Amino acid sequence: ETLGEKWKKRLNQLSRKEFDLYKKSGITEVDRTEAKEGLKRGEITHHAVSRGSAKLQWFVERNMVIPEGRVIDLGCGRGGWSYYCAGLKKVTEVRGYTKGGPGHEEPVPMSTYGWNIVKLMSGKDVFYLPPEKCDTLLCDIGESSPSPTVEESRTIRVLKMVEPWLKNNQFCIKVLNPYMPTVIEHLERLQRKHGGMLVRNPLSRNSTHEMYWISNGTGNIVSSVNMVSRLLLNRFTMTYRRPTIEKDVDLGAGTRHVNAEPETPNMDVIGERIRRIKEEHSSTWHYDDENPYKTWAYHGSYEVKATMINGVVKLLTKPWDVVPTVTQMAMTTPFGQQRVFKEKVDTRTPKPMPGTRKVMEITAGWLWRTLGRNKRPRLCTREEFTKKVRTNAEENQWDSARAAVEDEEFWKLVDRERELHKQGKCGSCVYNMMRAIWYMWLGARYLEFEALGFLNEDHWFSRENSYSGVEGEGLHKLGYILRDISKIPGGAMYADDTAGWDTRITEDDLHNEEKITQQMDPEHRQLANAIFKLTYQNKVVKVQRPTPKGTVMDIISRKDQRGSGQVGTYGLNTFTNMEAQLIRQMEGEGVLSKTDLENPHLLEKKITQWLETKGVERLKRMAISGDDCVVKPIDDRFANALLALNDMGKVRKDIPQWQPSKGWHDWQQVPFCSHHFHELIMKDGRKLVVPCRPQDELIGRARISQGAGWSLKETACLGKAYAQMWALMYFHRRDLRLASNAICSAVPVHWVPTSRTTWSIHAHHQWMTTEDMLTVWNRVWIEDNPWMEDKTPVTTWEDVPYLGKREDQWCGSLIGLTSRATWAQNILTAIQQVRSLIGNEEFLDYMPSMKRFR
RNA sequence: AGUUGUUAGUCUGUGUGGACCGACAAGGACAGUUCCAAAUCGGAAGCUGCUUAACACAGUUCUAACA
Ligand SMILES: *OP(=O)(O)OP(=O)(O)OC[C@H]1O[C@@H](n2cnc3c(=O)[nH]c(N)nc32)[C@H](O)[C@@H]1O
Ligand SMILES: [Mg+2]
Ligand SMILES: [Zn+2]
Ligand SMILES: [Zn+2]
Repeated sequence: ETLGEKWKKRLNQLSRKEFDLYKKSGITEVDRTEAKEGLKRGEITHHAVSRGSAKLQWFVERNMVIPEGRVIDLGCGRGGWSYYCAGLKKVTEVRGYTKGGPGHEEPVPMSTYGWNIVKLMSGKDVFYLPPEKCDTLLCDIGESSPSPTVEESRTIRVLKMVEPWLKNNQFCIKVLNPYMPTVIEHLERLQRKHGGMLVRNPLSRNSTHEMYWISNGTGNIVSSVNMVSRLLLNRFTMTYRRPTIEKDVDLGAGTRHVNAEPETPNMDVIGERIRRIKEEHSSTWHYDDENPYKTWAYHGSYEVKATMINGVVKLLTKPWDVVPTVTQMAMTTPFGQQRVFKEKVDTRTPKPMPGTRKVMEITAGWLWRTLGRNKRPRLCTREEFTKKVRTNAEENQWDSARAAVEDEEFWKLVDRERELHKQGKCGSCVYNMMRAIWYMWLGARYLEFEALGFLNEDHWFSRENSYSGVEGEGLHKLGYILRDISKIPGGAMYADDTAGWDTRITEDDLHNEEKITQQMDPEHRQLANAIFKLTYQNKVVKVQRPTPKGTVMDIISRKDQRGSGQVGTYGLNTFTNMEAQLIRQMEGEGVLSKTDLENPHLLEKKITQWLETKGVERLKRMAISGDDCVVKPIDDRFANALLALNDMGKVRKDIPQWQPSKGWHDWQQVPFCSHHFHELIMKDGRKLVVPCRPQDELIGRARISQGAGWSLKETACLGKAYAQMWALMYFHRRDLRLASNAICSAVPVHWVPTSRTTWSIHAHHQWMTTEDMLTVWNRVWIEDNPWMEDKTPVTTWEDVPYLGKREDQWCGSLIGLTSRATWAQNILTAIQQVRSLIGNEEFLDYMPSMKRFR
């Protein structure tokens, strides 16, 4: 009696809930709720048809099977495997076959990336098929039954049918029941004939002993079968473990043209960088050929080594241990990194139409002329960069940066590279996507700062100067900016997000952002042109990648797709967004039609006049920051001006490509910088405007102390910083104010907060002091607030207003539940516990600041 | 394998429709006197001293078990 059948019988002797829980013990699962909803609604993009997509992705990622050439899918069913395989590099045609009909699944015609090369046929049983020549053969046929002999016979039938297909080609066949002696003998004969191994997918439910026979990979069948069987047996009596969760597979959209995907790099521009990278790592450099990069270039790879809850906060915010999102925030590996790269960065946006490029050029020229009506560009200096680094104004490894700045050979390296830039070549300007390496990277950043740092150090995109940007405001002013927008006559307030803004920057966008050089001086212009044309339009990137033989860093390159970690990313993103929404408003007002977009030479007098007359006005109906936009057009035709927006390649997120945009009317609901804004009324009758966000996110981000040092002296100070931020910006949430008072009461008063709380450009970090928080609140919201005419100070933490209970609950509070009530009443005990744990330092009771404990 | 459904009760929304209103407050929540609401009284309507409906349609209301 083999082990497998023993497992089968033991399983067959289970009960209802015992079965329901044992089938999900220690397996990984895919959150299909979003996909289920989307498919139910009727979307045609960005969605896996079933869970077959992730199941095959697990194989494809680890190079167990490498789909290539023509892919034949047998038993495609809904089409998960076929649609996933349509979006790989070497694949060129996918044919899926299935029985279909009553009691069977049918293909779901969709338009994910690569749909134009996929043909799915129904009403064809594969068993009576005249097998053809296939370069990849995927088979996912099988029907599980309690009877083991029936499954055995079914398995033999499947293997017999599938054998005449395998003619030295990549394959992945599903074997439902591999623990039977004749099944095993047949598998061994097949392996001897064709090679390949037998492996278990970890996404497969626990109820089944299914495995997959795959081409790339060798091993012993019986040993692996026994290994899986023993795993099932030990999971039988193993304590229930909740199933690990994995994010669903994204699949892009649009037709795929394989003949236009590969990129031809300007080797004479990046050759020096590539050569230096090769020389530094010459022991392991090797042109791997299994590279999955479709739209980027590939140049090589080298081996490399592959590379916590805050105690105090978690000890004081217990009731949220059960909220799902709070934990889910806490949960960068090369597998996840590669998935992110494959489904987000590795696309190719179609070229704009002939008229659209002309429109974009005209708009960019006018916009750069208008932005520079007062200020003039200037070179930054070494001392400015030094000061900015020293003040520590997206990581924590700043001390090494400061040491590099204060060193001297570093500046010699920078000078050498700068002379190279003046010549017209770039040697060591290459950036990652995760100490000589440190100095080269920091020097590249410094040169970019020197050339394009005036876009921040002179506030080129402040609200006063740019008419749209919100640089230099901070959170406590975006609300008033939105309110002042809403008073302007017009339609709704559309905040249409864009999917992966960085990765949708056409070449023309860079060519237009380059126009700022037309206003500098030649000594500056040489350096700026060097930056633009040698490290923005020809970028060389390193990226990790896992392979059966460890982790290798790939070196790739591309010409579009502004890298997210460059100086001047914010400024140029804001500029592109401003001109994009300007064009969208242009179309919305009828000046720009389809015919105008299509003709190669649209007359520019019309656009010139429209801009010169109304551009400044239409620029005041917006609030822009990076990819975040809010726009209030004159009439609601704006919601249907999607030709210009989609043609430029800026496709909106989570909405079909042509469904008109949905705009709000209550400005207190329009999202902006991941916040919305509430208008409070104090007892004095003078109104405040405050930020707000689903407080699960706030608590989560408070419980994810990230490299702040394990030192209790440091985690406590980080918690204090978070609490003071809560008291200063989110004082109007009952849970947040209560928890903030608790934390600030359970940390010694003399300790100084460190380890900055947020990375957003919209935080001036007023909470990072040691002062009477009431005074800082007064300074932030009363004295230094341009929108508060009556400067009468607030004297105690009781005149400070609160959100209405309805809105407070609606934004994710926990008032009205029993656990929160008990926590609120017992908060003194938890404070005492933290005080005892800390030591014997001074503690001020901030709880009496509420009328609860007074 | 992928897919994954019924049954009964309960919370929304709407309509039909006489189909509700006010005062009040036990108690709870909240910590900004800020909100819930039993029980009671008063009125309103219906069928004669008693009642505050019932049904319909839809849910990612919740519950509870069955394929
Ligand atoms: O993961 P999946 O293959 O979808 O599980 P299935 O529900 O399809 O069942 C497969 C396999 O599991 C056994 N089984 C199903 N339902 C069961 C039950 O209620 N109680 C027991 N003890 N076993 C059960 C069945 O053998 C079937 O072949
Ligand atoms: Mg099943
Ligand atoms: Zn360089
Ligand atoms: Zn809110």
